[PDB]
Amino acid sequence: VWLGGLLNPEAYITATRQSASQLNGRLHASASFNVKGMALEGAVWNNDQLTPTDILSTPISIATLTWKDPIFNNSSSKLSVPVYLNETRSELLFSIDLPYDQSTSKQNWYQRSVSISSWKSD
Amino acid sequence: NLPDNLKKLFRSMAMIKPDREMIAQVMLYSQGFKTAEVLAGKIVPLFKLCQEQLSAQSHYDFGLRALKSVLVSAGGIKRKCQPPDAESKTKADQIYCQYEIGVLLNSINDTMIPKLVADDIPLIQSLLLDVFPGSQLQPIQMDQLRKKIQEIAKQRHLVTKQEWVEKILQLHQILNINHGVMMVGP
Amino acid sequence: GETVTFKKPISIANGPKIHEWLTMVESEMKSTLATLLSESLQHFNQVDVNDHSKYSEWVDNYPTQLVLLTSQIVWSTQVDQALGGGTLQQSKIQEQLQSIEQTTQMILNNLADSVLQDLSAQKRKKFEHLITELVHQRDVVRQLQKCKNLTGNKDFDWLYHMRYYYDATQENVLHKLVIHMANATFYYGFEYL
Amino acid sequence: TQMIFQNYLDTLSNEPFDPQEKEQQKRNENIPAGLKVQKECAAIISQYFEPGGLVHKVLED
Amino acid sequence: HTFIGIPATRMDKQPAERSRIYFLLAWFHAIIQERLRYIPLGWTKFFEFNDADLRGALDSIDYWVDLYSKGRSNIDPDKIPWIAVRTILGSTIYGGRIDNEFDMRLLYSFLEQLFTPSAFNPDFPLVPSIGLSVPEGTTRAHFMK
Repeated sequence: VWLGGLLNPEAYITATRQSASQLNGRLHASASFNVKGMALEGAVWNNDQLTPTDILSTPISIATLTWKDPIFNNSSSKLSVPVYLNETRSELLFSIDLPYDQSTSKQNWYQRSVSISSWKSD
Repeated sequence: NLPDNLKKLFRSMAMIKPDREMIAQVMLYSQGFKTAEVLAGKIVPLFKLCQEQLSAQSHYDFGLRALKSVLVSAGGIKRKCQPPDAESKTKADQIYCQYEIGVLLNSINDTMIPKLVADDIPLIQSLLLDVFPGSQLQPIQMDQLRKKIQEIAKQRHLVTKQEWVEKILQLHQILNINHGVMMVGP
Repeated sequence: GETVTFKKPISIANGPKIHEWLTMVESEMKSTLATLLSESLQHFNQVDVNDHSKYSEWVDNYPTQLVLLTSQIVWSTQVDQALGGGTLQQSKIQEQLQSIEQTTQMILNNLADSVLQDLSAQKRKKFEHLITELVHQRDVVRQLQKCKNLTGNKDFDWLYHMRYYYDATQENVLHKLVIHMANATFYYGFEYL
Repeated sequence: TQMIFQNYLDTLSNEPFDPQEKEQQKRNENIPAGLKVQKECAAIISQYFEPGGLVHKVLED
Repeated sequence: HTFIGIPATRMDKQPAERSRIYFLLAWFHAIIQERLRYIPLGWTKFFEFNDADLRGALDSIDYWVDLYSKGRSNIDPDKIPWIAVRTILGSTIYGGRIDNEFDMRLLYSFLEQLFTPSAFNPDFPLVPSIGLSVPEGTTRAHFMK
């Protein structure tokens, strides 16, 4: 799927919730849907964890988003990343937890302002 | 937005999105609902959906005012609906937990479905189960009126159709809740 | 539709001018509420909490406006003696608090069932209001029981909220009640609501 | 639509066209020539009103 | 600029650790404000971080920092109600006009990074990459240099 490309991401995602509830029943990152075409701004994907980078935003081949309940414990150490609807950052779609490169202090990641964009011009 | 001559005399406070969950939880407590807490976590979700998963009509509203309005009715409805070791509680306890869910639905069905349209009446049904599994909407126990309504109907040479009589009742109920009711229709 | 007989009648017969007796009701309005608030504190402070038999009587004795303040003023002081002043093992304060979190919690249920019974609207809103209030108290108190290391009756995790403190030892009758929240302090206008 | 058709028909052999016959029949019941006519007419056409009848086929088209 | 408003006849007053905290506010206030020209990276939107806010904070700092050290020519860092000062400068002055939760998250990081007991450590780090640490001083003129 191409979330950001749709005409109403807010709707699609809020729908994949109950469809996932009709089955094995909060969102999680990686029974679940798959989104492709996103863009991580501020960091980069490496060893399955948010890592620093000199380049602005990088693409995201794809990723899975499950609606579990559990794995939500070591978040106090992990980083929180917002999933807006585009660079504008004027519309948040959903928050998401992702592990980061614990090399750089957590406070640095905060002031690092890391977010994910769905739609990206070119 | 404050005039360019007041953004330094005042102190701005952001109040974007409120706290429905809380508002609802306590809202029910004042009515007598012992489940409230648990309940609220479902009544709110239903609303958030009905606004983006039910044919977007012009007479459709699921704002905060709506959520409060309905919860308030559930109180009077419950005030008139007599409730029903180890594995003794778990089973007996659940039963009560349901009684409250029913009273809640009876309110939704009282001042939430009359607003619904054609293509939306079926969708709301599905949505209600995903939220309130242990129950489903009930009929209109108002024999008192239904009796006098069926009399006037035949008197005015009116076809006492089923679906028809239903609406006349839809008013009696919604009126004793929202002193300001408006009947939209072609 | 609520009524609250004054503590000092204002005979307009004597001959008070238009604003003459008017300025009086305002003075008495605040006077009445001023005294009533104190008497309510005295009454409640002399009644059982578990015994909801008398509690249900205490509420129907004072105006909803005051009925709530008392519960607020009572809630305030209790949370302090439960926090001490930087001295009181984690268990000490946590134990002192656990009680208040439960005591008020028990009351909520007593009223939760009393509201589900027969009673007028005017008399109902009072209970519906109290409910809402006690819910705030227990909830706030719980937030405290989540702080492993607390200081005392001055910790910000407590000063953040709006506490109410009374002082019958005060010369004035109005200024007896002093509202606090963060570092700000105001005075209850005693404006009949 | 079928409901409305009956309202018209019923009101025909019930409510008198002439206002006099309505007042004279209202004080007498607690069949002037007029009201009697209406009935005979309502019957002749009745058949055309029922589901699928003329009226429907014509009203729809 | 932030200092043209902060007079020495108010920054050098006891305790001696007050001079520090002021400077800290100027730095924190200089950062959050400077980032507005880097939206949406610096901030989600453009919050009105006017000087009036700064002035208010100074008053608050002069409250807590002067309430737990009234008279003493000094005061211990860990004895300052930062959880109080940071909250006041957070959700009731600077962050008060913040709508995006993630914006406050950023904002507060700056607060909990400057307004804390560890922010007194000699040569406290400001901009390491270049080699910028808090100036060891206790008076207006001291910090100005």
